[PDB]
Amino acid sequence: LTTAEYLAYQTERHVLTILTDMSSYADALREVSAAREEVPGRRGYPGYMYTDLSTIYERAGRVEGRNGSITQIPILTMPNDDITHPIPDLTGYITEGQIFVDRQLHNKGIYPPINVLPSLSRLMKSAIGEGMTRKDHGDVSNQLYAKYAIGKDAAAMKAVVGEEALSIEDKLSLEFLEKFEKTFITQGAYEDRTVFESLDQAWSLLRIYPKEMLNRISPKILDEFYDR
Amino acid sequence: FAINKKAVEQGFNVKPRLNYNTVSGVNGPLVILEKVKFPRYNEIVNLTLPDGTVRQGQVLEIRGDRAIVQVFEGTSGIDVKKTTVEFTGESLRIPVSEDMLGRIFDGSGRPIDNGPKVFAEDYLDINGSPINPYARIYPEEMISTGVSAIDTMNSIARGQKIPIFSASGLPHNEIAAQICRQAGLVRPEENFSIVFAAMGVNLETARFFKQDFEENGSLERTSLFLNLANDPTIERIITPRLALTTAEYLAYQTERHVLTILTDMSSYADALREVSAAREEVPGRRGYPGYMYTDLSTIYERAGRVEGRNGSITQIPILTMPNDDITHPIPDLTGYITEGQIFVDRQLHNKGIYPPINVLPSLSRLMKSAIGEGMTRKDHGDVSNQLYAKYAIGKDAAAMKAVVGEEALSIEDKLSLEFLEKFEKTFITQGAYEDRTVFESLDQAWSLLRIYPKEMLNRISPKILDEFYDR
Amino acid sequence: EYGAIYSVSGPVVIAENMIGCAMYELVKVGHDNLVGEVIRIDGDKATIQVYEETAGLTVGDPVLRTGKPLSVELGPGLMETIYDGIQRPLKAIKEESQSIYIPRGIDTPALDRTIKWQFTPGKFQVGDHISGGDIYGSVFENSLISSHKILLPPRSRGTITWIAPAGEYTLDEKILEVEFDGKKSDFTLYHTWPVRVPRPVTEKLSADYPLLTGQRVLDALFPCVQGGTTCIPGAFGCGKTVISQSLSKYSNSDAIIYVGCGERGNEMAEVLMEFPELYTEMSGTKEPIMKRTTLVANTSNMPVAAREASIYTGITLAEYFRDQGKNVSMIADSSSRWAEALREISGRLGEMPADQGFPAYLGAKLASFYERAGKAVALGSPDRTGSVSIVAAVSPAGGDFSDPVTTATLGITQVFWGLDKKLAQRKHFPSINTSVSYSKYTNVLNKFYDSNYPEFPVLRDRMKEILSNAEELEQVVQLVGKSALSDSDKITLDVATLIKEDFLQQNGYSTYDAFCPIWKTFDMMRAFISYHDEAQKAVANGANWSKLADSTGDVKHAVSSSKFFEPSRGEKEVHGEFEKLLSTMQERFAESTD
Amino acid sequence: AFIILDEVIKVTNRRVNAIEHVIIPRTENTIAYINSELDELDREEFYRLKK
Repeated sequence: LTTAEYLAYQTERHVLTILTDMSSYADALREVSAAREEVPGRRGYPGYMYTDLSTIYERAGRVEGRNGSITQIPILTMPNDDITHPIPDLTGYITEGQIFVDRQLHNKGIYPPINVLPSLSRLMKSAIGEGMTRKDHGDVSNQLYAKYAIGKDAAAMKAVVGEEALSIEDKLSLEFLEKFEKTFITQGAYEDRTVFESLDQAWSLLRIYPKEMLNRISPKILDEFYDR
Repeated sequence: FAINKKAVEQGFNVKPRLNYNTVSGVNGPLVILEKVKFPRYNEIVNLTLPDGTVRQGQVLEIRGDRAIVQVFEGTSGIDVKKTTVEFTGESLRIPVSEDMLGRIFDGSGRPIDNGPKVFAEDYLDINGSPINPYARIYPEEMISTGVSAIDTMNSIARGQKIPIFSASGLPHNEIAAQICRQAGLVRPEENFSIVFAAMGVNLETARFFKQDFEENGSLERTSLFLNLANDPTIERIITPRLALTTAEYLAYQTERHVLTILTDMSSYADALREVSAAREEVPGRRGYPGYMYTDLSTIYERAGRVEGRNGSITQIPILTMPNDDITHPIPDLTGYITEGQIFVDRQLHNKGIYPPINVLPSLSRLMKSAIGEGMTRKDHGDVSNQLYAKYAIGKDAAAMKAVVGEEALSIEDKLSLEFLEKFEKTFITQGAYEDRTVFESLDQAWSLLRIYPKEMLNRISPKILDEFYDR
Repeated sequence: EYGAIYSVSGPVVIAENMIGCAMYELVKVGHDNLVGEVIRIDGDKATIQVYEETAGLTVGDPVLRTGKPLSVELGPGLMETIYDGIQRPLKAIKEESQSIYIPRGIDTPALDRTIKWQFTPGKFQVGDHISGGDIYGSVFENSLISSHKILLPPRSRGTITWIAPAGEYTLDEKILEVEFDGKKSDFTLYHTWPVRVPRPVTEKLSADYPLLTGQRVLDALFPCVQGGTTCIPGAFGCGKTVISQSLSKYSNSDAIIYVGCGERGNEMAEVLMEFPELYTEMSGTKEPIMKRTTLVANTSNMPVAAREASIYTGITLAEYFRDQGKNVSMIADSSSRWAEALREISGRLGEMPADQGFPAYLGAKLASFYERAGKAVALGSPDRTGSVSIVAAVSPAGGDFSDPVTTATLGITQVFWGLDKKLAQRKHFPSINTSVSYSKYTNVLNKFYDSNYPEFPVLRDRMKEILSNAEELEQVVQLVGKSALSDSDKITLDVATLIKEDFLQQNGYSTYDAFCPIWKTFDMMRAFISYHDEAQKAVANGANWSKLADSTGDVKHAVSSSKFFEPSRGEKEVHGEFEKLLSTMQERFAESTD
Repeated sequence: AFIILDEVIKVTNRRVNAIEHVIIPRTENTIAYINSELDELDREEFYRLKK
């Protein structure tokens, strides 16, 4: 991070930083803190691990005078695939959103096995928008998220109550989910997509529903684009 | 008499107090003295800050010539070369008298009604002396709360311990005020008094209590012990002691039937947990100290009904289950000590029912001792069963009606569906200032049981059914 | 006198040869004069807590003690400023050092000593007796706050001897001499006050006036009062950062502060750069909104000892403003981020945790902070009245009911707006759970309601019971399927959905619905209740609702579009529309039964 | 009506049997396991504080 700071703020160039195993960093912290006896924190991690990590994650962003920036993408490995573990839990309160990688999608041969439901990007709503992307970028994502959740709930319901108990919304949502996970997320390891191509490919799916069932989407947007 | 002899040998002699200036450490809420002459465990001291202000304290431990004091109002500002500590001489005592009814005291017994000092009749230790379990006698007769849901489906025999379980947002602090304002003896005032203790309450709630009791006449009997949230968190374990000492003075030395209400025992438990960690004790289950059962018992079991006296003491704590967890340590430990409980339901609260009592899980373990001929009407013990059965039948019918429709319901379920909502909207629903006697609530209960034909009510005795049914 | 350093471990320093130090008292550590506060005393040692970062402290470095606890400076110039945790000006530091970093051990007066202020003496003349809290002057600061009223600091009194005339002044020119036992007192345009001792007040009162947040659901079901507490579990779906602009730009607050205690760092940069461009139009045109604001920023990497000392600074400033008969409203950012730092300090000192590691006095520490709120009648010769209405915010660390912070807060707060994951997952904004939430102020508000809108309470009760019945039937209708439901029940289902979709749903990123007034909400609420009652009546008189819905038709759409009558149209030009809508609905239901 | 009623009763009884036999016990076992794990963690925290 010191090298990145020097390059970005005293040489005026755009840097991108990657940190592989913050878990293997917290582990060393725990070991050294256990060497010298101390009042342990949760699961034996030191109490000040939050303020230790904050000093790492909090070097980023632009500054008024310079024309450089630093972007951080620290990889991280949850021990038992739970966000409740102290490391990911604390890192959730310092960074701005996550990019979850899920085991179940991976088992089904889906790449990248990203799970969008628990992911987040707290700066999306300012980086997207009219004059900087397509005007509909702020509603397609919301609609897709809502329908993904509804279809997931329907699929959960099918187990103990049977398909016949499903309703028209649930009849459509399973199809939407099964085509979504297999078409929109699935992507080669070298395939490159621009934002516009992805937006069109997403509009393709939403045509499955009739206009009246899309309610998280603006009336004006639904008219200029749904007809194509 | 003998009073003239004991008073003189107690008073009319003065004892000077040592004044130390040898503070040798401050570690959080504790102040450590160094060279004390014959310290005494559980004493009261008076720190004098270098600014001339005064505080209180209590010795927690003693070593060879060393005392560990804990300050009530906080430890900020005390240095090590100018503060001075003075030892009063003995433990905390409450000046008690028979004419303090109608007064309002704060956590540590200091009146806050802009009146004078209590002008004691005696000083009493604020704890100890368990009741000999050979002078105890079993409860009898009724204490009329004045609430239909509590004086018909359940009951409070004078000499009982009935906790009221509530939740975070429920209006238990209004039901408590209503009970205090309306409670009394079943008639067919005049040796009846109330003692009220509020622990860890909002200031607005303190104002509400004060004004409500002032303006409704309940203060001619009661005696309040307030303890706000900013008050020292150690006074919160003194308040119930003071309240119960006052109660068992009045009841067992002036022959009064007393009613005691304690609010937010959960706040008391929190205070206990905080105080325990000050002495570096390893916490027990869920963080609460392992010996909390002993304290809860020593507080609850100061009530009863004894042989050689006409007085009595009835208890009514009020809990607050943290997350509606009946398995939480506080209610679980309360279960093994007290008999019965009154449950307050959230679901009824959203529907607008007041008081939002639910009767399916509620229970009074001594009801049969406070009903029947002599202390109430002779139909009490069977209406309170018929109503309980038909309420459950109505809940079952309402829950199943939406599955098989309503045409697939027998006649009994059809009738019960219309009995249930009337029961929940005319019987349980009671206004804040609407007072009902135990009789005009039994009559209302009859007005609901006449919906069914005389044949269906198969739990009421035929003798009872013959007389009361037709009116 | 000077001590010396004897040990160093992280942010905890153990000086020695220190006798006479108070239990809390600012000191100066090292050659950089780092600021610290004594925490523990034993003999002559004195465990110090350093608010800077300790690196390079050599044993033997001198330690100096000042002789008074952490104090904040109060007076003119508090508005439009940005402060760190312990009230050091930020932009002044930046344009003084010319850098972008914070030079360690830097002292700058919290209030500019170089700006001239206009003074106007009050109504006191020599020979009078003056007590702590009296007003004896008035300074003109902005156009939005035309009279900053000077106060004699509490704990000070006497008979005055010389009062300066009107003119121009700065913050270092004495303008009052008070004699009590000798003229040993001169008073400038400011003073100081310890941050842990609540400011004295003549007498507390009861809050009987609502806070108009603008969200229909809050203003309707769970109202808040001017001078009360609150707790707002939020995740940016609940709208923590959308309500923040409303509470200032629309609510009637004479002032407002803001305490970011543990902010991300980029969102703080957003706040700092987007408040200065917000504009209001109350009282004609007073365009800028920073003339009425003060902000206490604190990034997540600042010294942990300085995160605890933030909310005390904020609440002290709010109380000072209340002492002039204003209506402040704190907005705390994160209570959880504060308790975490508090636990870290406790563990560092060496303590025995209770519960999930917390120091076991968290409840008694939170209560003291919360119960500084509330209306009050100020202290001083001219009668006044002000209020401070804190609005906290907790972050649900997984279980939104099991974390000790929420448990502690739920015992002392008067309002609660719980967060539900489902309404967020469906992207239903604002996402607040009506099944688990409450507002104890719903009783004391009827005195205002009846004099203003005497029908509002019963309508609220009816709406709540309809909603509750909806979820009550939800389990059975999902486990079996809607095939045996009666005709009066499907009405409840399709009215509960209508309400959940067109009343409790709101988006502040528009113009028609960004701040719904109270009359508009009352009208919408009455219309919905009337529609439900009419449908129930239609089925009662006998008609299959499956076809009655088709027959009625557009009257179902009109209410769903009722949320588009822009308040800009006025107040009567919406009332007329609602009247005609209700009349048309009644006529349509009357004529459709044949 | 006979045929339709036979079908409906068959399906409902089958579903009830399935729920009774291979749903409730699974969830009960899961609850017991989680309950044991919580105490397992509590013991370790207690031991650390004791040390």
